[PDB]
Amino acid sequence: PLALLLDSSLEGEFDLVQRIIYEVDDPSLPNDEGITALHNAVCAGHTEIVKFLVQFGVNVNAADSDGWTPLHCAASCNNVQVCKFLVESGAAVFAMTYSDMQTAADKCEEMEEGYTQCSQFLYGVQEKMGIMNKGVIYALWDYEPQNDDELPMKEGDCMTIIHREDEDEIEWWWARLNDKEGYVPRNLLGLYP
Amino acid sequence: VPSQKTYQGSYGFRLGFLHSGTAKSVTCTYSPALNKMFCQLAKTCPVQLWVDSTPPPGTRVRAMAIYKQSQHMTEVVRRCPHHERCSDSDGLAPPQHLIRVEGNLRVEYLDDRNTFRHSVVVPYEPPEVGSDCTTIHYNYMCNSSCMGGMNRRPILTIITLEDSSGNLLGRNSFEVRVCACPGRDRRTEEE
Ligand SMILES: [Zn+2]
Repeated sequence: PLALLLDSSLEGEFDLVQRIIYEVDDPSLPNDEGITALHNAVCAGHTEIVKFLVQFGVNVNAADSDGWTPLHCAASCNNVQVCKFLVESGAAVFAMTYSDMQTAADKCEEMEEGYTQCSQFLYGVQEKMGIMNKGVIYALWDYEPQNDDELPMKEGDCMTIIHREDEDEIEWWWARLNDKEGYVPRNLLGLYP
Repeated sequence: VPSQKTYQGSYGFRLGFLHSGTAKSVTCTYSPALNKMFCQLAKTCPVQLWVDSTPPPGTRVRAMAIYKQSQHMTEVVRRCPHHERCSDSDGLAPPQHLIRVEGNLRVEYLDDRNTFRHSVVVPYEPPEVGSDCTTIHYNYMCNSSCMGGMNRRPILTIITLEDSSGNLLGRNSFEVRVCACPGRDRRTEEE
């Protein structure tokens, strides 16, 4: 039962979470508001559960009603350690909320709260991604080109950004995938490192 | 697909644009060479209506966006998923509509029951006390790059003059590019 996973995660019943996750080893937790088990864990701050679920293969980029993903939830909590873990495991750094349209980095510190400095980490990635890791990057989603100069992506592809920048598109990275090259939306990428 | 064929009609309808330049400070800038407007998402875009004889009372002015490339011309131009759902309503504009008219309490929006194409209309007002044209302030609510929306595909804006009954009196159009650096892009594209 999904409700079991949601609340044990929220409540921090790690033994329980571990028991029922197999009794729907297809969690697919969404809840009527869009909050999943991974949202609850990140929110209540249960690193071990956060670790377990992600490790289990829970989608790191689940978005709720207002577009909040677990990274948005980690950053609002100024949790750099959880942020470093999620990114490490596939967080969509550029996923934005739908209303104020902001990224996780922008969510850091409710207001003065529990010392930000988390922002720097996230802001670092948004700025070093595609260039660090020797320009390597990974596709968190598939991508069907609209325009001819766009690289076709697929769930999880490794590629090297042949630089990016302002000149032509801020939202679009110029990458080399396999042996081909083209435009890729930075919104579906992650370091995946 | 909606027609983009110029029509001056019995009143001599044509469009005018401000002669701003390509300074990095410009918010909106039109290129005569390219018959293309370069503007910033949601800023004022003055579009002027030039006419030879004054249109009869009840005349209306309408605007609509269409994709420029033939391979995309049948896809209705609308805002991307995020923009469609962000909180930027002015309380008059439908959330999916790309083009808005600012500063006019008499603006009207349309979702075509049959074509599903969006458009905005406002009453025609003749030139001011000491003026030679009538200006309409537009706003474009998505960037040309908007993934999921225009997704880096060029579009055109079509302006049409129509009687109170909806009949065509005139039509004109121009290409549009919504970008962060209007002046820079115009210079580079003209280069
Ligand atoms: Zn948009």
